[PDB]
Amino acid sequence: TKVKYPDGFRSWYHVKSMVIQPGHPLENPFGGIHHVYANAEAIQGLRGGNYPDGAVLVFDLFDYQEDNHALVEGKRKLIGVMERDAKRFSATGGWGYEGFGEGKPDKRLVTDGGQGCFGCHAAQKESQYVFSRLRD
Amino acid sequence: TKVKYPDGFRSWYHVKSMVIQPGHPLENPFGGIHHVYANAEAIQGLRGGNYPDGAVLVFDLFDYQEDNHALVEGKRKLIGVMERDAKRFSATGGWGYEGFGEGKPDKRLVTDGGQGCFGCHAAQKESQYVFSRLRD
Ligand code: HEC
Ligand code: HEC
Ligand SMILES: [Zn+2]
Repeated sequence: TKVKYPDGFRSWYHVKSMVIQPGHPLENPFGGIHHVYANAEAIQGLRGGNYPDGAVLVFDLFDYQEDNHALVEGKRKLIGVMERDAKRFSATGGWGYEGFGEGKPDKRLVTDGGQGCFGCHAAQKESQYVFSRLRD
Repeated sequence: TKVKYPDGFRSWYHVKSMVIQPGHPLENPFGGIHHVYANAEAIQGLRGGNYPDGAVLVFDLFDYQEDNHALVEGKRKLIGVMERDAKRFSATGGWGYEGFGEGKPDKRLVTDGGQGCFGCHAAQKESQYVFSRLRD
């Protein structure tokens, strides 16, 4: 019933990025520069196919530093992970939700079975609970 | 002696990202959110090896829109490309420098055989003319 740490996710396909700055409603706790990654199974779902069990999406969140009209990546704050298992994660729409503090496998963050994560993602039911869109 | 368009670069390894905001010395024409990509050959150099012939680094530059203090990726502005060939690009330290307007193969931006690009990158001679560092 646990989401696997997504070993090697830094080698995966870069889906998209966004910056959430102070003053944005999601400033706590999603503030910073985030990169979304997708393994091969997740790419099948993102392209408009279906998500196979074993699809993984990673939200990779960096702190940033203000450097002379540049925002520069600082320390990693955390990763968010969605792992596809239609049966095992059926309580949260077939995705298991987990967070890892500083992206460390030993700092698991989710305490409520991912119901809190799923509460927000449920708005995206029509895109299989995934916000991110594939871009060129 | 033209740099090849780096077909499939969006499937390559994501090295790092940075935001260049208005007022930055490099705003014209590098302003926006950029993502650095490396093919397998360029990863050998970024890890501390010699960059092999065929190494390619891509600077993928997106415009952004600030919306409620989120910076949201907009349209691709351009890609910058560095292609390693010690012999064919000897005049610019063994890297060929090109830009592609909107990331399109038909929109070549470099008009001076890459001397201006090389002029700034020459400061990084000790790291084989590459600014970006591998991060985990
Ligand atoms: C809104 C109130 C949210 C809560 C709570 C959670 N997430 Fe979420 N997530 C949200 C948005 C708006 C986005 C898109 C970001 C973008 O750049 O467009 C995301 C994205 C993810 C991703 C990437 C896949 C996707 O759906 O786009 C993952 C892997 C992810 N989120 C995981 C996650 C976890 C583990 C959370 C709770 C423990 C969680 N999210 C809460 C909005 C919201
Ligand atoms: C300084 C005055 C610059 C000029 C002119 C050019 N580039 Fe450059 N480039 C510069 C910096 C500071 C960086 C690093 C950005 C980061 O996020 O740290 C870069 C990066 C690139 C990359 C990525 C590889 C790397 O060296 O880090 C490429 C592929 C690249 N630049 C290409 C490029 C081309 C094609 C240019 C002119 C035609 C060019 N650059 C000019 C600084 C400067
Ligand atoms: Zn200033």
